[PDB]
Amino acid sequence: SGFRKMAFPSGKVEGCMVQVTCGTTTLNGLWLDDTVYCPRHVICTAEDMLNPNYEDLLIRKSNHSFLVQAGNVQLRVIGHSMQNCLLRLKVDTSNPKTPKYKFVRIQPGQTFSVLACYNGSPSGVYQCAMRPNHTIKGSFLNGSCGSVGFNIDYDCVSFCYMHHMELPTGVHAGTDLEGKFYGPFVDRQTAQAAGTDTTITLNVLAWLYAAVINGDRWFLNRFTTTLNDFNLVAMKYNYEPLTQDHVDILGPLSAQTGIAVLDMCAALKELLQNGMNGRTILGSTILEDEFTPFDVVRQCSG
Amino acid sequence: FRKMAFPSGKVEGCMVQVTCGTTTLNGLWLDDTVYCPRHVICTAEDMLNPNYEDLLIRKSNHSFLVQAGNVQLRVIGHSMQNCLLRLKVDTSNPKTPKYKFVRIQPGQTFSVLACYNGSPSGVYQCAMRPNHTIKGSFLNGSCGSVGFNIDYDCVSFCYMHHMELPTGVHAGTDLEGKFYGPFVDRQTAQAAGTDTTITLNVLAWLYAAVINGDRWFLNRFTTTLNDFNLVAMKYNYEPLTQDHVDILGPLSAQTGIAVLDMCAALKELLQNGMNGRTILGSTILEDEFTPFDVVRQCSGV
Repeated sequence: SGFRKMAFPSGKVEGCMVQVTCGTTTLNGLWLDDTVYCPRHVICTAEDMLNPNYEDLLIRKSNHSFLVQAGNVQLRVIGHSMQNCLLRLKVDTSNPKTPKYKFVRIQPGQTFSVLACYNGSPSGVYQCAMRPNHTIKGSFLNGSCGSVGFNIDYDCVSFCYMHHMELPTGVHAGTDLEGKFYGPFVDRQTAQAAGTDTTITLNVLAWLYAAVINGDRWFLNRFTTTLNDFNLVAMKYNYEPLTQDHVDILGPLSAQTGIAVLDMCAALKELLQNGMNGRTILGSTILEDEFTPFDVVRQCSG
Repeated sequence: FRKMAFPSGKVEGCMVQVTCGTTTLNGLWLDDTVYCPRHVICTAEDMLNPNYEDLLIRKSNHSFLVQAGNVQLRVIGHSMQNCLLRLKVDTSNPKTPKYKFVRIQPGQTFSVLACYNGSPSGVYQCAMRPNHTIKGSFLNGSCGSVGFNIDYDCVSFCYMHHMELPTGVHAGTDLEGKFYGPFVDRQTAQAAGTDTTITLNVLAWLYAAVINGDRWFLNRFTTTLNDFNLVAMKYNYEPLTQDHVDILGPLSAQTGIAVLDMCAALKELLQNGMNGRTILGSTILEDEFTPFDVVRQCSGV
């Protein structure tokens, strides 16, 4: 009894952070085995950001151009290459602290923990969700470029995200561990806007279900609605429209609680048009949209 | 602005599984001692107002199964300190960090490493509520999960979880075994004072909003403490004491906004709502961010 957004223990990830400097620029690197991962824009010097040719800047540099520091001890860089927007430095020492890990690409709506790092040193950890416009909120303001996002499964650590830039709207944009961006974002300092900031409807429903499992129930109603009508309404309030696959994903949660998806939808529709009016659901005065149908199980369903 | 918890590595390396009889809960391993809730010695036949004293005597070091990973630690001594059990094990935790035991106060924040069976499962940032409780999300057997802060390289342990009150909120003790609030470790009626908003923290959050360029809500008029306090009580906000005004000084100093000015801004916001506008993104005010949190975080160095 008591729900709360939680991040994964950062322990195993903190032992993988390092510091990478090139010229006058310093940011976070990810040390796994004999490799350190970090944004390629580290080889860009402040003014070259307007429109860089990473291919050209990179060739004009040697292993000796890079300074990595495992905390205070320095690692020798004996190789460098570029995989998309990521820089891959081959080091002489294989990180003794390397955990079991995988590289995966997540989708908007999915959640993961972020270990906000400051110049190579761990500063804070938070749980967030990839927004529908492919960005990540959590205005973790600082020199955190290179901070990694991740999920911890059993013993395995799955890295899903790496931080690259702050968009001209706040919110952040990053890449997966293969160097491919999330969203229609480029590694430059050109004008760029992210899509519309919308609520993750799938997650909000997940949350209402969890609340139901948690004895909370005041918002429920005997009405049922169609997917279209519910979608027509949701959009007026800035909630993402619910696609068919989304309703499938709400399957299990719908098994327990014995509440049909379209039932819960009618409940949310009512909440949208009327409001909570001071009352709270599961503790907040606002709806939580960063909890996934899965999280709901990983913590409840059982 | 997103509230972060402290990285949990240093505390993870201090978590062990403690099992007595049929119960299994978490424990804190510092040097050669394991700290955990005394109610692990309870027996199913005695957890409805247990006689811990008796239950303690009827126990030897062998009743305890202390686990750290795949390795077992033989307990070689056991004593009680208030609501806590202190077990001396044969191994001195090689990972012990520099630490301190501190008694925190309502309104102050900390990170909680939610554990299950001696296993780090989740980590979060919360504030000790004004009625001496915390709104933790708790899974099965997370008792023993601790609260802490990280100041420099020193870990400040300030809380250990014991109970889940009838209200659903949580109650624990400091690392000396003494509860926070008028609660005891046993299934009893006991209720907590209603939950009120931490005014000091909201004011702290508005200062931080101002530091980050968000200031549309800054009114022009002023108010007294009495007047501000009356409006606050109206909206279920804890009253503001001189004590709290002094704590805001550093923030008042960096921004140039006198405390009574910010109380004037909050006062208007409460009496009028945010009109859909946002502050640091949220459409609602945050109260689990303290004055010191704003100094530490809003100062990268």
